[PDB]
This record gives sequence, C-alpha cells and structure tokens, in this order.
Amino acid sequence: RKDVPKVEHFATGY
Amino acid sequence: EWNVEKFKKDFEVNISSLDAREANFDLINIDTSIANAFRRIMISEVPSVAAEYVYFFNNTSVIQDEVLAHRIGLVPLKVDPDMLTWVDSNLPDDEKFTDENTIVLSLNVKCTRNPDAPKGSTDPKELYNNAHVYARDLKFEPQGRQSTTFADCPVVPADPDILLAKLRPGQEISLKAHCILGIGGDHAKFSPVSTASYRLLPQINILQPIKGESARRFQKCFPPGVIGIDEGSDEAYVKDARKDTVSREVLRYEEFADKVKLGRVRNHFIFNVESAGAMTPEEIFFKSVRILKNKAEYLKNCPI
Amino acid sequence: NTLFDDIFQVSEVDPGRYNKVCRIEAASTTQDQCKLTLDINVELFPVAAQDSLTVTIASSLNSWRPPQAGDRSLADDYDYVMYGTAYKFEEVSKDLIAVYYSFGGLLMRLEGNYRNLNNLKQENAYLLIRR
Amino acid sequence: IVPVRCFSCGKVVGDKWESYLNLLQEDELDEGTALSRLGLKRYCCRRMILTHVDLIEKFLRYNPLEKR
Amino acid sequence: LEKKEGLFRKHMMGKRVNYAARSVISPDPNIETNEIGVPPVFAVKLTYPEPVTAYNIAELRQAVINGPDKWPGATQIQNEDGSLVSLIGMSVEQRKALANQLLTPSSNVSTHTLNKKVYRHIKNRDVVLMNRQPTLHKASMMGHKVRVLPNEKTLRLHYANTGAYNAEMNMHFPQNENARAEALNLANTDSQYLTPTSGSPVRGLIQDHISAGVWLTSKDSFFTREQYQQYIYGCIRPEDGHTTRSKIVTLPPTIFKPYPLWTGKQIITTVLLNVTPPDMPGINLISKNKIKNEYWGKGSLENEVLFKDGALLCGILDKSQYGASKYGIVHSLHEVYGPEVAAKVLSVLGRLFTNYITATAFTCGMDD
Amino acid sequence: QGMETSTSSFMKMSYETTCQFLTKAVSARIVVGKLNNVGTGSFDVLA
Amino acid sequence: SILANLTPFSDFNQSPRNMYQCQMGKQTMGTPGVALCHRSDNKLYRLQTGQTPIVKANLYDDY
Amino acid sequence: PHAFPSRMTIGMFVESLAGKAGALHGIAQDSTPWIFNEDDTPADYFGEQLAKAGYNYHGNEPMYSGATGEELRADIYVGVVYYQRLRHMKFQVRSTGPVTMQPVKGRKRHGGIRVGEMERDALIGHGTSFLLQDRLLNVCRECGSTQQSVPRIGSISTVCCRRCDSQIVGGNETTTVAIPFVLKYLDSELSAMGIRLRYNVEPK
Amino acid sequence: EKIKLLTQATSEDGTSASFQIVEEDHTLGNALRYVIMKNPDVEFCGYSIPHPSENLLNIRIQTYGETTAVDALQKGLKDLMDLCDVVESKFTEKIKS
Amino acid sequence: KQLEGVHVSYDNSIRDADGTLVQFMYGGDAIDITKESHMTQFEFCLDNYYALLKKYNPSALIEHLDVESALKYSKKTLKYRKKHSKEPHYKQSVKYDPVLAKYNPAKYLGSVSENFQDKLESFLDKNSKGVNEKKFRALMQLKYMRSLINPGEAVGIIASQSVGEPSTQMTLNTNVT
Ligand SMILES: [Zn+2]
Ligand SMILES: [Zn+2]
Repeated sequence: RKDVPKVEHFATGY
Repeated sequence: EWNVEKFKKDFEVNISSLDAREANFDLINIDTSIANAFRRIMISEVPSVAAEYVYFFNNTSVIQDEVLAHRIGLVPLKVDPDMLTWVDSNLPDDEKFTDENTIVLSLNVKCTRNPDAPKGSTDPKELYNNAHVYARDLKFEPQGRQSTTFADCPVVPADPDILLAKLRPGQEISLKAHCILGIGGDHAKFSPVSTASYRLLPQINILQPIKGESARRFQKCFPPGVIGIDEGSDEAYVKDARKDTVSREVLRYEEFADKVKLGRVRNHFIFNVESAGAMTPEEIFFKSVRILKNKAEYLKNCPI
Repeated sequence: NTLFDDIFQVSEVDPGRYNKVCRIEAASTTQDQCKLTLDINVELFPVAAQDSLTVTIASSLNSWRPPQAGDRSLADDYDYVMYGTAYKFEEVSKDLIAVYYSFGGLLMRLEGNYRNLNNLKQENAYLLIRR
Repeated sequence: IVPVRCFSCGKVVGDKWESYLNLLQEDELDEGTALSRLGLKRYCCRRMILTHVDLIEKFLRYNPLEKR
Repeated sequence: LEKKEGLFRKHMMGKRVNYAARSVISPDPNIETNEIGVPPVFAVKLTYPEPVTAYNIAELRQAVINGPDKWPGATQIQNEDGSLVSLIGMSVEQRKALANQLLTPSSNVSTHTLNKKVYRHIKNRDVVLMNRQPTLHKASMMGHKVRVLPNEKTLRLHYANTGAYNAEMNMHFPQNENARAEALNLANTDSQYLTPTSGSPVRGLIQDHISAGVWLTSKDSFFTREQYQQYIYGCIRPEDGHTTRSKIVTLPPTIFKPYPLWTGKQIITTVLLNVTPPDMPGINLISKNKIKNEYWGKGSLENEVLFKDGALLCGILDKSQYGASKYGIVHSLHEVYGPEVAAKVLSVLGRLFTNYITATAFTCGMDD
Repeated sequence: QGMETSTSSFMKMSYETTCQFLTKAVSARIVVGKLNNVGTGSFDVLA
Repeated sequence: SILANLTPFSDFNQSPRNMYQCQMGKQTMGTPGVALCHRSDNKLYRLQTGQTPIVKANLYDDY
Repeated sequence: PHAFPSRMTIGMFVESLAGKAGALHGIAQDSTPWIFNEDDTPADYFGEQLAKAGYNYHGNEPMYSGATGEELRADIYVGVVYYQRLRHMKFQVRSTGPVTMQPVKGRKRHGGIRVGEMERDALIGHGTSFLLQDRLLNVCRECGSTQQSVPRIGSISTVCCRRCDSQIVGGNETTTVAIPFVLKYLDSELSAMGIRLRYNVEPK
Repeated sequence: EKIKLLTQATSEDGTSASFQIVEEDHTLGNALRYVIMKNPDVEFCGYSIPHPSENLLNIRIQTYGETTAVDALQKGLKDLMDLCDVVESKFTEKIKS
Repeated sequence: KQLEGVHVSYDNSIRDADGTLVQFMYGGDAIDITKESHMTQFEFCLDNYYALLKKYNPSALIEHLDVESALKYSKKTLKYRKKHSKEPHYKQSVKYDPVLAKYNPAKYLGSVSENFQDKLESFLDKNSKGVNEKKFRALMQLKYMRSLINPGEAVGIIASQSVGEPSTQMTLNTNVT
C-alpha cells in the first residue's frame, strides 16, 4: 500500500 | 484611586499601517470592556448607507426579483453618512422621502445580441451587448438640492466592478432603488466595516536559555518575523510579538514544553479595521467613539 | 487575635492536573508531630519544594470592604492571606488531633496535639502565610 | 450568482469572480496563488471564490424569449 | 359506535378543542422553568374571557384601546349575554368613546348581576398547558406561565423540561379560574419535581450546564471582585423577585493579599445564601459525585461534596449533585425548602452556567 | 372478561365491543358532561 | 450506494449515522435541475446558491 | 460539542480539519473511504498541511468572546464543513370558527387539536377535575330520555314533548341543563337503534 | 423613557437601587460596569439582561452608603464621557504624525 | 380504562365511584410515593433539624390532634412484636393490630408502619446524639404524618401509568417470557 501523496497565513497588518 | 488623569497618562496609541482602506492601529493600557465596546460599536452601530425599498418596473431575467433586490441591497455605496437624514418611518410614502433623507438609483438595462459576432466565439461580450450587468450601470439621478450638494460627490458604488446579474438576447431589466441611512444592527447590509476585530498582543515568556541549533529549530516554529537570534551569545529571543499568530506549534514539541509559557498580555489590543469605500477606517473609528460619547451623554441627560 | 503559629518545611509541591493551585506537603520544624497539607494557587504565590514558610491562623485582623487609606491588619505584616472555616475534627490517636479547614474549596488539613491545637474551633479563621 | 458579500466576514467578492476566472485561465497558475494575487487572505473570504458553481451559464441558456 | 373509530373513542373520549395551539419547541435557558415562550402571533390570537371589575377597569380600558392591533389587547367584548361586539373591524377612534365605559351605569334589572365581560389577549401572568404526544405518563402534561416574547414565532421552554417531556407539542389555554388554579397549583411543573414511578427526580440541567458546572466548581477557578459580582447579579436578578432580601449580599473574598479573589464554589455558596429564605439555617449535606478522586491527582478529595450551613466546602458539582439524580444537592434543597425553592434554584443554576459558559466557552476538538 | 362485572356500563361501552354491552344495558361523568369525582371533584363546596 | 459514496469519510462515522445521512440527503433543499423555467410541478424546493464541497469525495465529479 | 460523544461522528471533525486546510491552500481535499490506513492517519495528514499553512496543528483556533470581549479559556475547534438545508420548515392556532358540533380537523382548515385518551388520562392523573372539564367542554324532566320550544302566536317558547295549550298530548316538564352536544347525536342514534335507557335526570 | 428605576428592588434610603435601560446590550453594559466599579464608594455593581430577544439592560448599584446610587450612576457616566473623550484627542495626535 | 375511577377515599381505603374497596391501606403504609424519598434518610433529616422544624411548624400542629393514645398503642404493639418475632408466620396470633388499622394515620401522631418503626429504632440505636431523641422522634413522626396521600388522588391512574410508561423502554431483546 502506498500512502496518500502529499502536496508540494499572516497576522493582522503583516 | 484610579482616575481619568491616571488613565490618560497610562494610555497610548500606536498607528501601524494606516491606509485609505485598512487600519491596523494598537490600543495600549485599556480594558477589554472598552476595547470590545469599540469593536461592537464599529461593527454594528456606526451608520452607513445602502439601498433598500427597491421598486421594479419590469424584470424577466433568470435571477428572481427577490434575489436581485437583495443582491442590489448588498452593495457598498460611496456617499458619506453625514450628508443624509433619518426617516421617521411613520409617514405617508410621499412624505417618507425627501431630497436630504434618501437617494435614488436606476438600472433599466436591456440586452440584445449584436449581429457582428466572430465565428465560433463563446465570449458573452462579443456574442451579445449588455451581456453582463455591473454595479457601475447604477446611476444616481438626484432630486432637488441633491443636484447642488452632490456636485463634487457623485453617488457611485464603492465597487463598480461587481456582477449584479447576467442577461441574454431579448432579456431586459428595469428597476428603481431608494438608499437610506442604516444602523447596521437592523441588517448586515448597513455594515461600514468588513470586519473590525482585534487581537491581544501575544506574550512569549522564555525561561531556559535557548542556545545552539536547538534554538534555531525553536526559531523555525514561530512565524519568521517573531523570534530573533542573539549573535552575541547564540541565544533565541523575542524580536516582535505582533508578528506572531497564536499557533502553539511549540507545545507540540516536548523539549520546549517546559522552556516557554505562551502567555498573552491583557492591555494591548491590535486593532485591524478593514472598510467599504463609504468611509475610511479612521473616520469610522472616530464616529464610533463619538457615538459612545453621545450614548453616555443621552443616558446622563434623560431623567428617571 | 492569633490562635496558632509555626514554620513549616514544605516537603513537596504538586499541581496534579491543575493550572494554578498546587498541593503543599508542609511539615513543622519545631514539633515532631505537627504536619500540614494545603493547596494554594501558585500564580498569586509561587512555592517550591524544600522551603520554610510562616503560617499563622488568626481569628480576626486588628461587612468586608476593599482596602482603603490608613488600613492595618496582620495581613500587612504577612504576605498571602486566605479566609475560610473548619469543618471536621478528628481524634487521630492519643494526643493526636487533626483539624480540617476548607477555603472556598481549597482544603487545609492540620495535625498536632490537644495542648497546642486547643485554640482551634469550628468557626471562620483567617489563614496568613508569609515568606 | 456569485455571492456579492462574504458570508462570514463581509469582504466584497462579487467583483472578483471574473478576475479570478481570467487569472486562472489566461495566465497559468493555481487556485491558491490566484486567490493570493486576487487579494483574499482569510478563508471566510476564500470560500466564495474557491467554490462557487456558476449555475447561471447552464441555468441561463434555456431562454424563452429567443428562438432556439 | 364502532370498534376503534367509533363515536365513543372519537367524539366522547376525546375531542377537538378551542383556544388551543400547536408548534415546535426552541430551547431557551433565559426563561424561568415554570414559564413558556409565547410568540406574539399567539398573543394577539389566543384570548381570555375576563369580566370587568371595579379594580381592573383601566387595565382593560387600555387593553380595549390596544385591541387586536398591539399586544396586550382585546379581541372583542361580551356585553351582557352574547352580543359579541367585535373589535377587529373597528377603528381606534371607534374603540375610543365606546369601550371607555365598560362599567356602564345601571341599564336594566333583568340581568343585574353579570355586569360585563371583555375578552383580552393572553398576558404573562396567565398559565397554559403543554402536552407532547405520546402522553405516556401524567408528567408529560404540565402547566407553565406565560412569557410573551416580541420575537420570532416558536414555542420556548427551559432545558429542564426536556427530561420530563422526553423532547413539536401542543398548548392548551383554559378560560375558567378553576382550571387556572388547578394548573397553577396542581398541574404546575414545580409541584411535579418527582415522578410517582420510583420517587426519583426527573427535572434538571442536562449537558452544557453540567460541563459548565464541572469546569466552574473545580479548584482551578478564581474570580476577581468584578467577575464575582457580575456573575452573581446576572445569575440572581433580585429585582425580578428572586430574593426577598431587597439587597444582594456577598461573601468575603477567599484571598485578600496580594489582591482579592473568590472561587466558583464560593459562587455556588453565595447563590444558595441568596436564594435560601432568611430566618432559616443553611443546608448540611454529604454525598458523592460521579468523578473519582484520582482523576485530580494525589491528595484530592473532590469525589465527595460536603455542604455545611448552606456553603459548599469540598468536591465539585456533577450530574449526580444537580440535574436529574436522587439524593443530590438540588434534591435535598427540594426536600428542605419545598418544590418552589428547588425550582428557583434550578432556574438560577441554568442562568448562571449560561452566563459563565459565555465568558469561557467549552469546546471539543480533534486533539482530545 | 373483566369489564362485565363493573356496575357502570359507560366504561364498558367506551372499551371494546360497544355493541354487546349496550344491549345488556336495556367516565360517565365525561359522557354526560358531569363534573368528575376525583381530585377537586372528589368533594363539594358551598357557602 | 452512490449517495453512500458521496458521504465524506464514511469509515470514521457510526453506521446508524451513515444511514441517517443517506436518508437526510434525499430530504435536502436540493437543486432539482436547470430546466426549471418550464417544469410545472407541485413542488421543487430550489436552493438559490450552492458550492462544491471543499472535502468532496472522489467520484463526486466522476458522477 | 456534546453531540459527538453520543453520535460518534469523527467524520465531522475530519471534514472540518480538511475543509480548513483546503480553503487555505486553495486545493480540493478528497474524502474517500479506505484511503487512510492507521499509519496514514487523516488527522496527521491534514495537520501537516495546516502547520505548513501556519495555523493550529489540531485546528484549535484561539477566539475571543463577543459580549465580554475577553479571550476564551481554550482554543476553539473551528473549521469549514459542508452544510445542507432540509425542507422540514407547522404552527397552528384557533379560538373559534369551524366546527357533532366539535371543531373540524385540519391545520389548513382552521381546525383544532384532539385531546386524546392518554391526554384525558393525564388530566385525571393530576386530579385536575376542572381542567378536564374545560378540555372536554366549555332536558325532558318527566321522561328522562327531545321536543320543546314552539311558541304559537305571542307567547314565550314552551315544551310539548310527545314522549311526555298548557301541556297538550305532551307535557310541561322540561328545563335547561348543561350537556355536551354529542349527547343529542348519541340520543338520536340510539332512537334509530331502538334502544333507550332510564337516563336518571337529576332534580332541580 | 430610555432609563428607569425599579422601585420594586430599591432601598428605602436609596443607597441601593436597580435601573433598567432600553435599547442597550453588553456593549454599553460591560463598559458602564467597569467605569462604575472603578469608583471605590460603590459596594455592588453589575448589569443584567432580561432576555436576549428584548433590547433591555438592567443595572443594579449598591453603594457603601453616604452616596445615592443615582449619584453613583451619573458619576460613572461623566467618567465614561471623559474616558471616551481622551481617546479622541490621543488618537487625533497620532494621526498628525 | 379499568382504573379510571379508583381513587383514595377520605378514609384510608381506596374506593371507586361505586365505593367498592380495593384495599384498606395504600400498600400497607399509606405514604405518598412522591413525598417519601427521605423517610429513611435519617442522617439528612437529623441535619437541618431546625429547618425541618420550621417547615413542619409544630406550634400550630398541637391544637387539632393528639399523640399519647396512638403512641402508647404503638409502644405496646412493638413490645409484643419484639416478644414474639421469633415464632413462625403460621404460629403467630394477633394480640394487637398494626397502628394504622387502629387509628387514622393522618390524624393521630405516631401512627406509622411497622417497618418504619423498626428502621427508626435501628438508626436511633447508634448513640452520637436539638439532638434530643425525644424530639427527633417527634419530628420524624410529624413528617410521616405529613407524608400521607391526600383524599382525592388519582391512584390507580398513577399506578397504571407507572406500570405502562416505563414498559415502553423496558426490554428490546436478549427461556421465561
Ligand atoms: Zn470574509
Ligand atoms: Zn317527556
């Protein structure tokens, strides 16, 4: 079984 | 003995990213009660203008009349609130509206295919003129003194690029709106602010001396602009608290669980006020504080 | 007026699934039999193991009001003051009587002998702790 | 039928549907970068542009006032 | 006169009724347990025939002016026998100068006793019946006071009644003072705190308030003077007749230095002190909750609650202590002060845990 | 089988087999509208 | 079933809850279709808006 | 949150987690049964994405109350899930109107609600006699089992019960009594049935 | 009008009283409670809401005596007025920078 | 439908509209099943003694009843029962009836069930003490008198519901039926 393949946010004012 | 003078001495502001659309000022040495009162007043109580009482003369579009009316109502205008007056709402309709208490909009769009269309084309603009209906199609036919008053203030949508409805050949829409002052709490359509929340300034209390490459991986957990590395002693330290979102990613790692407590200061509110094009965030904030002052004064003056 | 006083060598402190309050394994230094168990919030008064602290039980401090100007009490001379009542008296054995106190949930168990704990009784009793 | 106003937050996103389509099609990108360049940061806004079935194209060609 | 659809079991052992209504139920902790949520649509609809006396002339002299227009109002009058002069097709001016003289001078002596009667809209003071089919036991039908909410249209009941009704349901509104007294005194929910099946209680707070109590009464809770006073006032509201002391009383802070602090157990204690009638000793009680001591680490005796003279001193509240369980603190408070005080205590706990849970919410996540 | 010996036949009629019991006759307070005899009806008031 | 496959993460729920979901989906305020301009019928229950599931199961598009 | 321990729907939590991850990264999350082995836990899989996105690994987003404005005790579990609206949208009320003289049946017909046999039993169980009478409500003196009210010229209405001028031959013993109006229908049905009983009419 | 006093729960001397406010909510209530509790004279201060659907706020003030709770009210509002007035001047200056 | 008429008479017996008796007592105790949870909760009753004494106001409950006769009869009955509680069921006689049969349990104090007396004596035989037993017994008997079914209850209806309604969720699935 092969695992599910993987896939290769700022504070306010930033 | 807390006092007004003590509060004035301790209180300070730090405007960070003031802009014609967004504000990011800070409040320091103030209580969460007043901070939340300001937040709520900005979100709800601050008056604004939006369309309602829409009159339809004709419509045949796929979009229903109720949906279209609601969609038009959910539009941001540009006129400042301090140019219009409230409506008594207990008057005959003719007396219910005047020059200085409402504004009038008209759409009256008609769609028909233009014969000159390139072969094998699916673009609605080329296939038919007036294929899409945009906000800018809304006019602001004034009445009476409005012509003089709005000479330098043409009533235009704060976002003329929004898509009210799509049409087809032989498809026509004609309506007539009536925008009035809003109070926000009545309906979210009267919301001068997209969002006026705030966040308390995060506080990071480093206990152990974090040094070596272990400090570097500690630097990695937080956002890049938060933690600093002391070149003098290879020591991790806080560089900018505001730069950190409350992630608690360090708590996952067992090594740093005891080395730091992720506190949060209680008198440092990082306000973040977006807005519609009606008014600037600074103007709406001043309106909110003046509204609170008026509330207090009215409550004092009204007898028991 | 005071009713009991001694210094306890805190043997062990344990939170026990608690963010603020922590168990105190206090033990008197003078008496070979007086033992104390108590839970207090370390946030307002941090406590470490192998420490010696002053403990005094008072009947009053000379209706509640916040402190004002020109106010004096044994609390001022002490550091951390709790208020509560006792609820249970037990005859552990000959010359061994344990007294149970509760401070808003924070329970205190005090053990000793009649001649020293005789002043204790079922009533409101301020507990005053100083470093 | 693009939601004019953001349901949760309230940021206007009605204007941005056509821009999103153009940025996705004309220029080769992905949805995340397209929304970023479009200017949406919070997912409360990102919803109504990442997932919106444009049931006006299919729903519209059944015009009754035009010969088939 | 047939097997199962016969005239007996269809028009003699059960009938359609007037002055009744049916809807769905929206829970609302912000109402008293002996009260129900009446939408304003019902208020202008359901009316009560009430005669005009010499003491409540004005109270109805304005109800007639209101009429079906605004609650509370008067649908129609019952001048003498019959002669139901309606008010729906009436002007405000028509009602004026006409229904002002409800207590008319002596007109005729043929019926010189029955002065006059005016139908009036249902007001808060009244009582109605609530039934949720199937009515498996008598507890499934009770009475509740009226709480006219100028809000959306649905029935509102407190969460305590969920245990009894096993919860859409129906409403019955009688028109005779005898039935009013029967409902308010014999069919009222407070009088039915227990069930004749085994004598155990059935009424109490259920899930959210149970979690709120577990978190609040734990030793890890501390409240400043502001928070303590605010919680107490929001929970009590003596102006609504909750307490007859005419002035709220508080407790000394459990901690003085460095700064004043209280405790959630002390909050429960002052709640009981406020609700318990004066000139009466406090509650002494010993019991055990559902949580083992070892769940709080060594040296904890929290499994056992120990009240003393109306003051919580050990342990924490729980489903066993309050809610629907035998020998609980609320059960003993019922036993001591009657059912009315127990009902008021349950209402106060529901209000408190609601306000407290808003301040610090409770939530379950994938990390759990 | 048990309802037979009951004196008042109105309850028997309201129960199953409303026919046979009616013949032998040639809750009741409910049928005639008489005030019931339990609770507040288990006595009388005057004066 | 098709509707059962449309349920996200059916392997993490309780079977009665899966059945409840299957029964509930057929009770939705659905999208009957697009020909609703001329589909004269007793009841339609048309939902004005709608979005794809961000957590849509595979075969949601395949169907 | 109290719904889950009884319902036991971990799918709702996983959907919330994956929905937040998808709404942030822009990608679409697949939810197909039997693709996550225990060594490939979906919680871990979506937590990795949320961490790389910069959000809380477990989805617990810190929040502030809307009334007090203070921070809540614990980080709230917040995410995006798919929500469907159902068609089960009912209320009925009557005072007078349509009507065996009992009220008609039907919500849309302005009808009433039937007080069933179990409802009557509940009325009795509490002993509320007047309540039962109001929920189930609100004669020939000589024969005791009608016929009356036929004024002739200018006289008041009298009784001329054939079963019984002044009494012509009929009888003059009949006065008003309070009874349900299903009783008259029952009386007529029994009269057709040919069955009569000594209905003991009580005295004045 | 907007503000009323509850004679049902008032005290004979006026040192303790409860007030009912119309068209208000947590927004005004929490701030006013904070401001009043800033005054050391009052013993008990707090706000309550009858029911969320109704836009009513109930405030109760119990002083330590020697001050009418009505006076403690108007004392708080005046402090509140200044409290929301200092920010304007303080905020305006930062705009100038 | 069978028990729609059976109700508690003014006398302690249970009679229908016709008046036929079904049983002289209510289970042999005449105690209302609602107000009986803490009849045997002697420790809790002892605690809050003053509160219980205030709720069962004994000052007003002396001008309309007597105690000594029923109390003496109960004492003699208990003495004889303890004398002859060893011989079997069929060899015992009836020298004295149980108190409830002899006296109105709701009018004469001390008129309580047999098991109530036995349990009360067993509890009081524990020392550890306001705390006067002579007044603790008085308060317990006053509560027992106050815990009696009112004349006019819908017992029978109540019994039917208590048998039927719990049976709905009684059993679903897994020799004797
Ligand atoms: Zn948004
Ligand atoms: Zn006759």
